[PDB]
Amino acid sequence: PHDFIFNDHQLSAWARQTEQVLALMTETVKGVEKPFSGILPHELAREFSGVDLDQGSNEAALEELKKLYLRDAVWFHHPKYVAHLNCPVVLPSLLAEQIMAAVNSSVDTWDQSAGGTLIEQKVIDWTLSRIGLPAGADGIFTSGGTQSNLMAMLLARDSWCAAHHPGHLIKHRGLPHDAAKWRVFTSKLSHFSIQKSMAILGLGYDAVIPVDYDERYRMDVDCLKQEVQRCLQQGLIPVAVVATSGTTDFGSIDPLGAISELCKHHGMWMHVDAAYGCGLLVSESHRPRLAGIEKADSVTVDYHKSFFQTVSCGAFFVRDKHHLSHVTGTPNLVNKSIQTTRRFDALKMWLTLRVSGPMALGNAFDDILALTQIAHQLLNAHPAIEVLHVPELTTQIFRYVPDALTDEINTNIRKAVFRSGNAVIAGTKVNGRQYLKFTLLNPNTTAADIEDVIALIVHYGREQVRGP
Amino acid sequence: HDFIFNDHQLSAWARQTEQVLALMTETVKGVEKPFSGILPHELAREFSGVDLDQGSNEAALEELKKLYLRDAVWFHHPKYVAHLNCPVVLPSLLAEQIMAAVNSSVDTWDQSAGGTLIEQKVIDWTLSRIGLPAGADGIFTSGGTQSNLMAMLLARDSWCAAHHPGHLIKHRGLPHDAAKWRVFTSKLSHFSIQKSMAILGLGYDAVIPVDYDERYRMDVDCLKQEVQRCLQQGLIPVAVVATSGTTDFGSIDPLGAISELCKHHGMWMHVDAAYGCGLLVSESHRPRLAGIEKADSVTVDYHKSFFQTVSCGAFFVRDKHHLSHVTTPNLVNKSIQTTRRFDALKMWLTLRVSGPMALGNAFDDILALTQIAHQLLNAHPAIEVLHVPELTTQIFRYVPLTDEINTNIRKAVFRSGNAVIAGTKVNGRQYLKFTLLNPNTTAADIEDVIALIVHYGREQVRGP
Ligand SMILES: *Cc1c(COP(=O)(O)O)cnc(C)c1O
Repeated sequence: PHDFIFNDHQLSAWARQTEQVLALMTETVKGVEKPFSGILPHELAREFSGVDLDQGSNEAALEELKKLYLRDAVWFHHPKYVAHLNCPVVLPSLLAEQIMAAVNSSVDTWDQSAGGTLIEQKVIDWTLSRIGLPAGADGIFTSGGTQSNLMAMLLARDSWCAAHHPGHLIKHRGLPHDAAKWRVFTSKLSHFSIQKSMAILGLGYDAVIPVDYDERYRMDVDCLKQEVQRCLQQGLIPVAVVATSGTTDFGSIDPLGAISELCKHHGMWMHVDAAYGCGLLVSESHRPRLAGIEKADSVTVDYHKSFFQTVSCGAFFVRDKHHLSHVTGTPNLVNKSIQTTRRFDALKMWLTLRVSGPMALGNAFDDILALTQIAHQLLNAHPAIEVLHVPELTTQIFRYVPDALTDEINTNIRKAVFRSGNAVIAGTKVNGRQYLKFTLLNPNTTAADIEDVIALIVHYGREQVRGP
Repeated sequence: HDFIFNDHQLSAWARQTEQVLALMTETVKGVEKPFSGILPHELAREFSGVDLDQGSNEAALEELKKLYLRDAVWFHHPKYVAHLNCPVVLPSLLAEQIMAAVNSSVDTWDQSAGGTLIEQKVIDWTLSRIGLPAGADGIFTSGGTQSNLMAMLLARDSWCAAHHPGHLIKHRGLPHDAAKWRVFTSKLSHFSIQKSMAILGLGYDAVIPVDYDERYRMDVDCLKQEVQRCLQQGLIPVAVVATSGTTDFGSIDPLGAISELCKHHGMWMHVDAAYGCGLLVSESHRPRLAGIEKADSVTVDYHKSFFQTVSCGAFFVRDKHHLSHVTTPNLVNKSIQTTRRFDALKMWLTLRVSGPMALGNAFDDILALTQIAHQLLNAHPAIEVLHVPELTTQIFRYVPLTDEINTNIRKAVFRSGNAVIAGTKVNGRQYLKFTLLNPNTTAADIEDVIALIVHYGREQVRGP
């Protein structure tokens, strides 16, 4: 009778298994004293080596899971996880995943989702209301930021080809003769998905012209102007600009308004990469810091970085829904997607808004913005810490200065902090120099928590200088 | 900040988890048919009564009853017999509950730790089942579509690196001769192939459809003749996509003989096994996938034939160095995604908890049940059947304009909600479709769905 299948017969076996994991996760989460254990990949691989997947009930697998996974997990909920763009998650997100695991709707078509199809559209339309895109706009949920950025360069590429080579559609015929000339402009601090996407699209990293940044690490529009004009004097064709409203390392917001004027003047597609920055769409006071986003031709948004939603939760938005035609009364969302089978990720944003306010999200995001201002204060205050910027969002790039030696010393500080497990820090190269990075996404993290991690950073730094 | 999942909110997590278990038990118990029949414009009339700017679980879940659960398509229900939406196994739900709490992103060791290694464990195992050689590797993806984009990306980029020494498309974009490159697939191949080639900048034109057999397997003598015709136009054969389980017919292209042709031309062989991967765990049916081991890449969907929740898919290559085009155990060096969830836990827990043998037992039953559904379809004088089931699907139509009658049967059935059936188009004619992914569908269910099909059809002709 195939006892393993979710159905009416198995509802009691489902709820008891769910009861066991709550007991196991409750004990696990209560005994988390620190964000990581320090274990090294080779140390952990030792315990994987004699496991043989061609071979115990839930209780036995979960006992083994305890050791292989939970023991050394990176705990993003812990206040001292201040590394990459991994947010703590909110309860209505887990509420949604639990339901989603039972129904397993596929939201590519109405006939595999029903109300899931309409719910996604609601979340999308609500998002578009916050961005301020005009009437005929639309969007779609994707795997995340990377696939949204692919869809953005795909549409820029294909829409340009349709307006400049009369009914020569890339979809059918591939790339026209003059594609090798097309150029996309992005900040040197843009996410690498842009370049990866142009590889995939058959134009290569060479189609991307990196544009210098400001002294506040924002893309310099004077330098963009210069790049577009140098490009026009080589016979090359400017096609698009990627503006990043929250760079991954600096949290810096490119000047949206200025970029959008340059774009229109040269007929270019404006894509706003908001994967991190989209958190400001829910801030009572900070929302104005994204002004100029309403002008974009497309927008990428990650709810799984800045809206405390589990992975995957992210979406891609267009100003004009007709451009989505390059990717394709029954509502079938597959017509706007580059995936086929797709999970009901929108339930997460749907149940979050329904249960928790939208203002509950903004309150959190605001608290993390104010906390980062405090960390910038504490970092700058320190004579041994060199800070590069005042936080435009939730991230702070800094280093310990007691060149190729200062690089060694900071890369060893991060490795030590990691091995100690007592906090998780991230790293970045800025102009070929190793910096350390703090990204703040937990609004329960306090002043005292940041103080602790700073002391750890300077302990291990002084340890590199002084040796113990 | 009360709503953040952490140590202080664990009791609230547990209380809400119990709420959903109560709500879902009630709901699934009262599911008496696979769908309600509601139209989109109908359910929409309720949805606009919701303002997303305007506050607890209990109220949210009460609302969710009418807007989502009420009219959901229930794939567990034995009279769901439409597309490839499998019931789901309990260890898959086990994995999801944990995944939600921990939320690792398995693109990097520093955002998942053991998540990274567990994934590499499930990839190695699937690899052993496929039988690719030593330096093979793979990666979880969002699904078959992305997996097939990966296939065609690698066939494209590897071809160029090998023929245009030190011209990597990664950097320079498409080389001079690329508008000549051609990929060959069956006419019953999945549309993700053409879509990938559009993305890749080569276009639907770069795909050459190949005629199929009397059993809807691609015909290697027609493949030969397409390659040879392509050569004679001076275009460049680069890849073949074999489908070890076509979406519509469940037919398996002849892997053995396609591989011999590819190797003779130095083409890339992709096996799209999104559906036909289920055979990897079957005691006795595995040999029908023989030849897969000769592939340069493979697509597998755990969310189609392994009873895993969406998303659960993977991409496999014979030679790992080809994953260099897409570029501490960091799995992102082999992906075209960045942030990516721990879908591999579903497969890990399923294998740990249930037998790999308990997956094959279920798939074997569904394959048996499809042979009976074909007998019952063939027996009916009003039903025309096209094929003996190579897998789990059966394409057929009601033959008492005939295209119009069958298209209206599928719709009438969906509107009754007593069953859910699919449909498809072969040689410009409209056919209906059964696909059987539920071990608990009985003969009597299949007999019930045919009578519904015949009743609505007779209503088209007669009018009553
Ligand atoms: C469904 C399917 C695909 C696409 O996979 P998704 O998981 O839906 O993206 C590819 N190939 C075949 C044979 C399929 O049946």
